[PDB]
Amino acid sequence: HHHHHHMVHITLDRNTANSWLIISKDRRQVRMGDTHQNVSDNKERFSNYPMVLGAQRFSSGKMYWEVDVTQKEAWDLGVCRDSVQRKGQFSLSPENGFWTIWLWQDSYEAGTSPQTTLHIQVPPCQIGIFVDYEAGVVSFYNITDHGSLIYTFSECVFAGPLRPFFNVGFNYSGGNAAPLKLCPL
Ligand SMILES: CN1CC[C@H](Oc2cccc(F)c2)C1=O
Repeated sequence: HHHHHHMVHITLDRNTANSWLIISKDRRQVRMGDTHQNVSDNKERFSNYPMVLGAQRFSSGKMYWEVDVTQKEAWDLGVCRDSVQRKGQFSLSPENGFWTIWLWQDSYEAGTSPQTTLHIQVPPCQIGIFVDYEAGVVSFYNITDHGSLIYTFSECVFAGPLRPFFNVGFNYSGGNAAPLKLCPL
């Protein structure tokens, strides 16, 4: 792909994070802590899952960024509406304001309702995410496999400002402690 020139510098918003996440000083890395991270509760925090939003809001234009997922067993990545539900249980779907893919139990799936099987021959270590607000497109690229397309959501109905969306995945297994990292431009 030739989307690299729409690169944007994403930083994580501490205030949206689940209370067990640890965000690095530079706001470019996030990982699951082994306990509550000693922060106050607020209405922005995701309560049920280890999720956090980027600080940036997008309402026009073309945007591209990359995330490092090396050695993780589980994660969700993409964009969401600024007004998505934060508390309680919910599915990642466009109807709920999410445009996402994920890894879970050795399979990759797109967050459609119901979910769509992805066909990945080379397990990605870094994922590229492209958003075209006007066109209604969210695309995912396999940076480890020369930028090969993973999945395109088209005819998206964003219906609001978008924020970068992250889930570090649960760590019940002891094999999913590694961070999500925003990769340099
Ligand atoms: C080993 N464990 C136990 C808790 C953590 O999972 C979570 C993460 C966020 C919210 C939540 F309610 C639970 C995990 O991966």
